[PDB]
Amino acid sequence: MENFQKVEKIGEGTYGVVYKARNKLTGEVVALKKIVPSTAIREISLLKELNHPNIVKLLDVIHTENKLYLVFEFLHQDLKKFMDASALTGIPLPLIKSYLFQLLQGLAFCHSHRVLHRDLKPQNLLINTEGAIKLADFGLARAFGVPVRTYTHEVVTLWYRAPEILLGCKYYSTAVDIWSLGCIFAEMVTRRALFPGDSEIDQLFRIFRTLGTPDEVVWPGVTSMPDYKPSFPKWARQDFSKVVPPLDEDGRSLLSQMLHYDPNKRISAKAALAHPFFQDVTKPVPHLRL
Ligand SMILES: Cc1nc(C)c(-c2ccnc(Nc3cccc(O)c3)n2)s1
Repeated sequence: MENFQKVEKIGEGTYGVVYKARNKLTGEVVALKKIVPSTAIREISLLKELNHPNIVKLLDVIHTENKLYLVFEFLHQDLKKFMDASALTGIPLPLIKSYLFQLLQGLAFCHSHRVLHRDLKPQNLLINTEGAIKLADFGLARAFGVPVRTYTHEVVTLWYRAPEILLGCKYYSTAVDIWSLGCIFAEMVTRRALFPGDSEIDQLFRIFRTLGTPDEVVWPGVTSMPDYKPSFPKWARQDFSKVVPPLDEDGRSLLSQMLHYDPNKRISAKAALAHPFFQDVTKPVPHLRL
């Protein structure tokens, strides 16, 4: 732990704070995360074995006196920052499609190992000059528990939270990531958050206003979920034509299958990789400003 020289503060994770750092020994640059439950130790130590082209590699795990540090391979930018940098022009579809395609490859890999991310968002998706994008903080959710805020009690967003988690489902599945990726895909395309909810119920109602209030017809058992209230307003479903303009039909159809209410109806990452939308997918390089 004294072999790392903090250089900057990358961000404020939900579990801990992240820093760009240099290994005083190897002299390598890395992303250092500070955060104890033994069950956790084993939990994360298993994640260190996750090796995929689209998963931010977890190099080492350091537990020292009521403290836990995670060493990750360093990447130069998070998807949020990049999107902001392209607000005026917007990311070209070829690049969007490529990112989406790689992201799903990773998700497919993690899901085939029963591992879930559970808190996907622009900030934990990292990109390099090579045109590759990667998932960061995978599995950690399970390693611990999801709080409300953080140390600065600042803001961790519900914007990408799947409906099942918002309605109280205790045992959600890998389908919650697809939904999150689903919402992120939309944001890239429109350059705006699909569901920018400022509270749980507001987050739920925005989804409703756009996808329509769910029922037993589209979502069997929905009315029996922990937080379902028969008193929920009933809104109609709006057509994606107005949701993701100007996205082509292939992407819109692919998107609607990522945004299905019934988790068992929501498309899997593996199946999504087979969708027509990726018929002409390529790997363009981004214009990154560092
Ligand atoms: C949140 C995050 N959690 C982890 C583990 C992150 C991580 C991992 C590897 N590399 C980076 N780099 C990075 C670089 C510029 C801006 C940024 O938000 C993140 N961040 S970001």
